[PDB]
Amino acid sequence: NSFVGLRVVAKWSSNGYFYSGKITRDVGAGKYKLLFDDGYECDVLGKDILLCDPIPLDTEVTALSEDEYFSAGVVKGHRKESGELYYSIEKEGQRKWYKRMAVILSLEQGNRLREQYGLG
Amino acid sequence: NSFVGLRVVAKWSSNGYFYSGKITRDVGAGKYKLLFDDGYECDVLGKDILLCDPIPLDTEVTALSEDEYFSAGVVKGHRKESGELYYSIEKEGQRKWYKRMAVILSLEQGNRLREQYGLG
Repeated sequence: NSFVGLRVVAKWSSNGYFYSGKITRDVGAGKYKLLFDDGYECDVLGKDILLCDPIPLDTEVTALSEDEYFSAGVVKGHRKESGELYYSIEKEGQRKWYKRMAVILSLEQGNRLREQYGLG
Repeated sequence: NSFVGLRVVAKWSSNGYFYSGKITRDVGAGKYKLLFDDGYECDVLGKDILLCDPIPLDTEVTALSEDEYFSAGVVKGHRKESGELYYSIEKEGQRKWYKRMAVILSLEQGNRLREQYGLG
């Protein structure tokens, strides 16, 4: 049954990147209302919504530092603690932990996952 | 395209448990030849094949000790090292690492995943 309440990684149209969020409504004809984890909402096409929670091991992602830098990295681990998700991301042979909200996908990285994980 | 070469967790008919393996052939009409990671093969119905690599965070699984004991546990982490998969499994509040081949699903545990992950 129905996609509502599912955690996903969904495209944000203005910038092309995919962000963690939840489907809150099936708006019809292939469209879905999304509440991103930052609290932004919008309608998103099913084809721009990736059914991956968590983002997959061995995936190239975009990691966010606290001073607003970013970089690519490869997911090498997932960890649950106190109900929260953490990613282990490798960059130049070094692994570092990131919170769920510090990991996003560029247009190119999300697009890679569409055939396996998209709701298109 | 085609399911061949996909890593999966598939039911072994005699005992009801699901084991790690790969689809090697589409035998037709919903059936698939499987090469389990131990090297056993058989044909398996798509409905008894779970498209999860790895087995999902927060899933109840069956963990295998080296002296042939087993127990239930909950997946709390995934880790890649040197190309290999490792699970962190929690039992009574304690976490322990297991190799891929030391983690299976009982009939009840695999059956839980069928709606989300089955090829039925």
